[PDB]
Amino acid sequence: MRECISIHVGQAGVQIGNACWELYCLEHGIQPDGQMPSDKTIGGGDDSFNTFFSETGAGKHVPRAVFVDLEPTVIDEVRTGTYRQLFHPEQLITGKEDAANNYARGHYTIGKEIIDLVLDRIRKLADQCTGLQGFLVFHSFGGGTGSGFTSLLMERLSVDYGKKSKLEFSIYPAPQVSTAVVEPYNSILTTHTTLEHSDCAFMVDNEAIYDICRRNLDIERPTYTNLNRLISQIVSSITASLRFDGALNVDLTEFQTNLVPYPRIHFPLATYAPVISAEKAYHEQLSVAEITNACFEPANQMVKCDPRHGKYMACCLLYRGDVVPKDVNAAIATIKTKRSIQFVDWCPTGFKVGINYQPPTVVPGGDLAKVQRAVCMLSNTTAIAEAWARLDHKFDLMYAKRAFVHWYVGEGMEEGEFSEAREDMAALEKDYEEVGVD
Amino acid sequence: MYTFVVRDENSSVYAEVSRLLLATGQWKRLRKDNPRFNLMLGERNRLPFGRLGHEPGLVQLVNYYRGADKLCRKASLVKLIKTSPELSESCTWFPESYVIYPTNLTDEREVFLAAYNRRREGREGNVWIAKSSAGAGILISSEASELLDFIDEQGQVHVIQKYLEKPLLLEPGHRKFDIRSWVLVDHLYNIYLYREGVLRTSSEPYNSANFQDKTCHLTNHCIQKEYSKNYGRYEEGNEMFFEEFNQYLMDALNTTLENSILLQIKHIIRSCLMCIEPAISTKHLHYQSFQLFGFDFMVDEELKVWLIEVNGAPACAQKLYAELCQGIVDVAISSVFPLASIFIKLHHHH
Amino acid sequence: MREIVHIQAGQCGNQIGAKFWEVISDEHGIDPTGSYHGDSDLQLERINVYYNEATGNKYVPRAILVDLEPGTMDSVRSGPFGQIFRPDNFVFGQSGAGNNWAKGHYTEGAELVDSVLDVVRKESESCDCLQGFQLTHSLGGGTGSGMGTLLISKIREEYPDRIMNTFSVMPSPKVSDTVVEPYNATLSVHQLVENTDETYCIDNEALYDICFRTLKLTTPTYGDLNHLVSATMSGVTTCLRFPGQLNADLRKLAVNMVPFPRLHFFMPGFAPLQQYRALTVPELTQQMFDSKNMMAACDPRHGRYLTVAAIFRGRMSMKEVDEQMLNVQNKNSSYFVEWIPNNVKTAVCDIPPRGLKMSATFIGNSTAIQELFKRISEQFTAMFRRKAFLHWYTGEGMDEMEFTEAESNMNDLVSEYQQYQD
Amino acid sequence: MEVIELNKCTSGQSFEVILKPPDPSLEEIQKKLEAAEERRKYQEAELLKHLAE
Ligand SMILES: Nc1nc2c(ncn2[C@@H]2O[C@H](COP(=O)(O)OP(=O)(O)OP(=O)(O)O)[C@@H](O)[C@H]2O)c(=O)[nH]1
Ligand SMILES: Nc1ncnc2c1ncn2[C@@H]1O[C@H](COP(=O)(O)OP(=O)(O)CP(=O)(O)O)[C@@H](O)[C@H]1O
Ligand SMILES: Nc1nc2c(ncn2[C@@H]2O[C@H](COP(=O)(O)OP(=O)(O)O)[C@@H](O)[C@H]2O)c(=O)[nH]1
Ligand SMILES: CNC(=O)c1ccc(S(N)(=O)=O)cc1
Ligand SMILES: [Ca+2]
Ligand SMILES: [Ca+2]
Ligand SMILES: [Ca+2]
Ligand SMILES: [Mg+2]
Ligand SMILES: [Mg+2]
Ligand SMILES: [Mg+2]
Repeated sequence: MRECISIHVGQAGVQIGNACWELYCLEHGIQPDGQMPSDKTIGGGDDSFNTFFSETGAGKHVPRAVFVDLEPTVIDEVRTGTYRQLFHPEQLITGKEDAANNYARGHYTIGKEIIDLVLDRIRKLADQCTGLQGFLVFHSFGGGTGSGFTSLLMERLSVDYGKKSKLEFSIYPAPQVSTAVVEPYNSILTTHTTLEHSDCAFMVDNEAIYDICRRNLDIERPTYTNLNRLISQIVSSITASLRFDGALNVDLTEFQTNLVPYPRIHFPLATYAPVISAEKAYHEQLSVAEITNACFEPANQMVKCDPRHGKYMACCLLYRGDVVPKDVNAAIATIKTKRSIQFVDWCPTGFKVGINYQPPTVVPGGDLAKVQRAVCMLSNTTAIAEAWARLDHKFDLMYAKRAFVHWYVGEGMEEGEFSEAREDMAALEKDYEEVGVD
Repeated sequence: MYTFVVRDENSSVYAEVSRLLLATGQWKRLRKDNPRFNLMLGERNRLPFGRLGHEPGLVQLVNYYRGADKLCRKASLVKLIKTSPELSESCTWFPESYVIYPTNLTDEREVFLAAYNRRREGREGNVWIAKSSAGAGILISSEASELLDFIDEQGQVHVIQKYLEKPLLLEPGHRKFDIRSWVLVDHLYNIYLYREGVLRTSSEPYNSANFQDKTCHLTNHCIQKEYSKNYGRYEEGNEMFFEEFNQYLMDALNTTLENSILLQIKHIIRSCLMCIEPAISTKHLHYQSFQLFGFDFMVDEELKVWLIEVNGAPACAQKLYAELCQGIVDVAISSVFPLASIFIKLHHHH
Repeated sequence: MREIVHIQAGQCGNQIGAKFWEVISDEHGIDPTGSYHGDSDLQLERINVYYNEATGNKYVPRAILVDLEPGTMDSVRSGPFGQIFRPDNFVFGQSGAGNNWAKGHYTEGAELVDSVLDVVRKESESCDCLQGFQLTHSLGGGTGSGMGTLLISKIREEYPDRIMNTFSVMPSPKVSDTVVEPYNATLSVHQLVENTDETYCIDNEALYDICFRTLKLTTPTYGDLNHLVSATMSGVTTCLRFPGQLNADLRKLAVNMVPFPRLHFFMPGFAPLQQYRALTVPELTQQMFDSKNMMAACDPRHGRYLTVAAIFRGRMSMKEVDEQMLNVQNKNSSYFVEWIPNNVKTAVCDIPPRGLKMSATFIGNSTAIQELFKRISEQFTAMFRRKAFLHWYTGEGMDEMEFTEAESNMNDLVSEYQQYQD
Repeated sequence: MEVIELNKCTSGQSFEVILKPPDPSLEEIQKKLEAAEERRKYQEAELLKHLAE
């Protein structure tokens, strides 16, 4: 058994982190007070759920998590929330004033005087790990804390944990739920300083989650709660292999081996289904060929793009529910005959399939309806570069006039770090095109 | 009040749609970099599709199907036909063709010589033609050594196909010609054929014993008006339309344009588009696409139709700009942004 | 707990700032004595931003009243909510400023600025975390203009990394106490350009034309004009006073509204202004953007919007709010600069103002504001070319050199707004 | 269409299906930070000096 530490940075990372761990407890049968009746080993044991949970003599199962926000309002919700009993105060760190949506303010100004504290709190969890695997870092691109402080935290973790893996769950900026004009600046600034330090990044575009909530769940104006309840469902499927018995993606090292042949292109596209509104009296339960078929519609991609006009470098299928390998292959065959799945000539054309029998657990009272089978596909498509081209484009529009640059220069950052970051994205778009286009 | 942008200043077809859009008083034109638009008349090469369909509360429409280059590029169309089972290497309406990379750069050199050596041995007509997309650069010849020696002198991808030695000649004159059909595809993937075609005819008597003089062999509107000495003699602008051409077919061959030719054209367009539909369809996409295509056909003395090439950014005949453009606005643009048929629907299975 | 320190200086400043505290104190359930009698917990959620909590559950505003003559402030202490302010926070002299910037900035004001700051330090030293300061004042007078800017220049010296937000009232010859108001305004403008982060431009001429035409009021008064300022000030602070995620504090607001340091002068506006009719969300927007609901007396169609911050208040379809906002941008995008994506943000507030089903407030960083500094600079030069009325100032220690400099510091401010409108 | 690496347990099973064969040290980070801190101090000084004038 090997442990995994989850780190949540900024508002988005903390609230989303609050939604995942809520889901994790409903899946593993862990109550809000941290008690797990099904766990017969009291105060210890190297079971699969022990990768995300440590055990105390009193029988409490404690998440291996660390929340970090530069302002206490968002984290205080967790200290007095429903799952307040799971964590202890050490795991929750809060400053007194935030970064004001300013990467420079989250990385340099406020970051310098709290980094040694976050690391010290993380060092405390690593000590409880007999064989620590790596880190899962949740955060946002547009937030000043989720972007400025995270890129700094990553730089240090690579120093204090050189041999450990680091995976990202990033929130892509979407204007329909964003209140910040400079979020392009932050996204491009953080992706530049974090690239060499992240082994695998799952980008979730709020614009994508937003329309799935309005289209599949009939929410006319979704709230962050509606968005986080869904993002946790996806995250739950992507991390389930670490928390459950199995053989596919049993530790973080396999996420790179199974999804990142080229290091810089470490942004797998995600796809999940089915998403059914709980308000519907009853729905025709979809088969394996129907849920698998959905994984190639743009409507349930965590980022809106067109894989048909790209090339795949790897592909995983994570099933949960009443699924047998016989029906999985049957679906895949009929999908190849109808779909456009172009692989790079230097990578095999195949799919790694994993099946967990327990169906996806739904938050009682939430928006999602209980389904009998579901799948989450991870695809390293060059099509995801479209998201960069968009973001990089907006970056060009504002920086060409130097708008808002003074807020960053004022925090001590150098104006050259903008172009140095932009030139990096230009090279990232080039590598994406060298792999996918002819 | 709808809004649209323009990014292809050289586009003559859509320069009229924009003029008509403004004539309705319900369409506002924006600068070519204002992302808040309803309709984009985008640029030919390197149109940024990835940036379309991300403006909250705005339905966006673009006039180019992402992936259509698979059908409108010379070398692309060939590989698409031989590889696509919907067409197969045994397709009967597409001339036998091969993809040949210049020897300074897969490639089908040897497979071309095999079919070539088989013809030269069988006494059959063995005259081929070479061409490329980087041309206005074409060479017709019956010697495989000349064709291969001409492609190597270039630096782009070329294609060699069987030159139709027995083309249908119009009288009087004894002259070659081709047919241009304009096909429009809307967002629902309905395939409308413009009832009005044009026959860009040659004003020179077809001469099969001298491929060196390419004035009686190539029927491009720019070649006949430059290197032809009988331009405009028989018909105006070397453009015969489906009315005059339909009468001649009845006076000479005792058959109609609909039966002899138009049926085959309506089948070639169906099979070409239905093939790539799964690859370019914008059914469940964040944006919507529609593109005007310009098909070029050849007719032999047996009244059999062959496919030459497809044009993803074609130009229309002078006498058919008003009628067609208005049709584009009715079924392709206004069909999505309604305001306050000159096409022939080709029903198919989606 | 992010606290804000309020300051109001001069006759216009204190009258305006007075009604402001009257307006919001009612929206937060605070009676004239400082006690709470509301019915919703949102009234206290962000209450400590503007109110200090004293003994017995009393809420004492974090305000400092400053003037050089007791005339106006005495009216405040005898006003409706006069008994609610901190008795010590009243700092005043007796000489008065005589509508003279020099007296407020160099002579009379200098003799009282050390004492005003000592109270600022007292309030800040109790703030768990201080965001910044907000000042109310006019620019055509002597105290609020001359001394007000003198305070900011010094407050920024002791708090260099705190947000300085102000509500400046621009003078208009249609509503002018004196002919020297152009002088006083031009002088303060250069100080606001330098040492402030956010300035809500409030032209009395606009307030006047609004009261005369849109409100059909025959003869307007300063009191009538102050209801507009009160209403305007109530909305622009809603982001800071109630639970919200957009523009929750001053620095975040500054970051999303000021792409360039010297262009931080906003054009505010709200709506609404046959009174018992329910106003639809479409109407709120149609008016909210119309120039007749803006207190800048500038035709935005003569300029371009750099950024916009709309705040909607009251139980309403937040889905219908998004749809309508996205309609104004898509039908008038020619007036928004295209090199700043999504430069329009929308926030919803559940607590409406008073007695209105729903309301909307406009915050615009528009280049058409240059039309405002054009009038001021025109009226300035009309007199400075003949040295008229300069003796009131040269007699206070100033030189024509300092005037020529301020005159040019603003002409440069106009050129700056002009190069971005193209 | 080949199925390889088949593993089965109580909680599920996984397999593979083939269709067709084929940093800055802790010192430099402190300097980057102290360098930006120095650029804030220098700017705050120029501001004050401007106010002292
Ligand atoms: N999906 C999702 N996105 C969120 C959530 N919270 C914030 N965001 C997104 O995060 C972006 C801004 O980042 P924040 O996390 O709010 O900012 P921050 O990390 O607290 O950093 P500061 O600037 O210091 O406040 C916005 O574009 C939001 O759309 C959330 O709970 N769920
Ligand atoms: N295999 C073949 N047999 C007979 N003629 C042929 C031929 N291939 C090409 N042609 C001639 O060449 C012309 C088409 O050339 P092609 O379409 O390759 O160049 P192009 O694309 O620049 C002209 P367009 O304006 O139609 O796009 C036709 O007029 C036809 O007569
Ligand atoms: N809107 C408004 N403007 C005012 C008010 N009082 C004064 N003014 C304007 O402010 C300018 C004079 O400033 P003044 O208040 O005398 O400054 P002071 O010397 O600091 O008190 C004139 O242009 C007036 O029009 C008021 O109550 N409301
Ligand atoms: C000259 N007699 C005054 O009492 C007087 C006249 C004018 C001023 S002013 N407006 O401040 O320049 C002050 C005082
Ligand atoms: Ca145990
Ligand atoms: Ca590393
Ligand atoms: Ca004195
Ligand atoms: Mg935040
Ligand atoms: Mg061509
Ligand atoms: Mg006065």
